[PDB]
Order: sequence, then structure tokens, then C-alpha cells
Amino acid sequence: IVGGEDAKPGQFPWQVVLNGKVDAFCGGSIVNEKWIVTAAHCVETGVKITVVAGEHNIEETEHTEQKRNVIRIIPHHNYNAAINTYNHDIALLELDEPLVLNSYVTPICIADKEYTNIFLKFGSGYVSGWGRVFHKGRSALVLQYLRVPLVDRATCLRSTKFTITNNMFCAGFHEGGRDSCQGDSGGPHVTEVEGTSFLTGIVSWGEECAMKGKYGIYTKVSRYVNWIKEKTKLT
Amino acid sequence: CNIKNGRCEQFCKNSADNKVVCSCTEGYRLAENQKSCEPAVPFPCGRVSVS
Ligand SMILES: *C[C@@](*)(O)[C@H](CCCNC(N)=[NH2+])NC(=O)[C@@H]1CCCN1C(=O)[C@H](N)Cc1ccccc1
Ligand SMILES: [Ca+2]
Repeated sequence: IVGGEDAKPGQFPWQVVLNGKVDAFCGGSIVNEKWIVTAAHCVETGVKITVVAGEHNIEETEHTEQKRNVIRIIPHHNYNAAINTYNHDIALLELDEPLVLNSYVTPICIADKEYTNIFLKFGSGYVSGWGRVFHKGRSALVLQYLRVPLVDRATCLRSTKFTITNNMFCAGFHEGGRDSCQGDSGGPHVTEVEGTSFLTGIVSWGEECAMKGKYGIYTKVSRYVNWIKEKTKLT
Repeated sequence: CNIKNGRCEQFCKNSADNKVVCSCTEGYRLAENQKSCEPAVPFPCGRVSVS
């Protein structure tokens, strides 16, 4: 996260970090005790991945961390149908052992297609992660977060020569300076509805970070809500 | 549901009579005022409880 600030412990209890061949390489959010939702481009290959919930400072011990293994990975079925577009950039991770829910480990809410879109159109969401704090810079030790405004589709489109699909939205500031960045992918874009946060996006891609005239590109979760609820059912 | 979500805290749907039926997401219960949403579990989704 560029131009954000330190979260407080438990401020984003749905946030998780992904560790693997690279440490702290992407984020994710808790769907329920057994399932994480993240970005598909974080979890290509069948490489072993670990999840840490209740994480705050990745170099220290807070005694709130819960580490789990990923036993199953379901990228969206249409991800990488078209090469290098990052359309459908969303994936689900099944944990080997259920998370124990507490003040530091809490699911994010997921509304239906209609209300997810309504909440997105509130025009203001929070994004968080342990990604780069400067472009081609250092990764964060303490969890960062940033409020980012929604950008209208027409402006979004003209901001980049790459394709923006209806499964994506733009968010960021017209003057730049504040943005998600490398390492933040899979992290939740959440909208707070009277004290209750709902998942409205996933950090996906961009062109550099925090540059003026450019915006962060996010997976539009409203389009995948039915898919998420179908795949993550607890029995 | 036209104005302010039919004063529903979370979800709203049009019944009839120009009336409103409110509802909440999983982990929450419809409060007896038939508008607000109350936690029905120890750690409901989307809430900060670290205090
Ligand atoms: C995987 C995520 O950590 C990362 C998040 C980047 C978010 N950027 C901003 N400004 N909010 N996503 C990616 O790295 C994705 C997938 C792989 C490539 N990619 C990019 O964002 C590249 N920057 C896309 C690109 C732009 C210009 C030229 C080539 C590639
Ligand atoms: Ca720690």
C-alpha cells in the first residue's frame, strides 16, 4: 500500500497474508473458517502455500497469529481463458484446519450481486495489505490500509491502454500518490455499511503504483458472489 | 426500498402495499424493530470487536 498508514491490531480481522516460495507475496480475506478468497494471479501453479490470519507485524510475534496450510485452490474457471488480461482475477483457498474465529480472526461479509454493487457505488472503500509502500520500494512490516474513491468507468478506460472489462473497476485519486501496489494482490477492497464491512473488490493489477493519471484496478466481486457462496459451503 | 433502503440497516425487498421486508447477512438476526441487524453469533462477519 502506497500513501496509506498503519492499521491497529484487529482493525481488519478478515485480512490474511499468503506465504510461499516468496514470503508475504499476496493478501486474502476470510470467507469463513475454512475458506480464503484472493486473486487468481497469486496462486497459479500447484505450489505449496501457507495462510496466516490474525497477522499484524510480519517480523514480530503478536500471539494472535493462526497459520494454516492450503489443501485446495480453485481459481475462477474463466481466469486465463484469455492470456495476460487478468480478467476474472479471483481464486478460493481451502484450509487444512478451520480457523478459530475471534477478535483478530473474523470473516468479511459478502452480500448478493445486487447489494454488492450498491455498496460499491457508495464510492468509497478500504484496501489493506503488506505490499510495497513505495513503487519499486520496500514491503510493509506492519499492515497498511488506505481509503480509495471509486472512479467512473469512462475515466477508468481512458487512463490505460490495457483492457478494463466489466469484471473490473478502477479506484484511486486523480492526483495520484495513494494506491495499492505489488504484494497487495488478493487483498480485500471493503465497504463499510453502518459498522459492518462488506467485500466489494479484490486488489488485482495496475501500471506502476500511485502515479497521477493512473488507478488501481480491482476485481469486481459482485460478479463472483454467487460463485463464492456456491464453492465455500460448509457442511 | 426506494429511499434509504426502506430504513433497513442491511438488506431490503419490496413486499406489497408499498411496504418493506428487511433482512440481514449470515451471522446477524433481524432485530425486533424489524429494521436493524443484531449479532446472532460471537464473532459476526465484517465487525471490529478488538475494542
Ligand atoms: C499480484 C498483485 O500483487 C499485483 C498488484 C498490483 C496492483 N497495482 C496497483 N497500481 N494498484 N498485481 C500484478 O502484479 C498483476 C499481475 C501480473 C502483472 N500485474 C500488474 O499489475 C502489471 N503491473 C501489469 C503490467 C503493466 C504494464 C506492463 C506490463 C504489465
Ligand atoms: Ca506477527
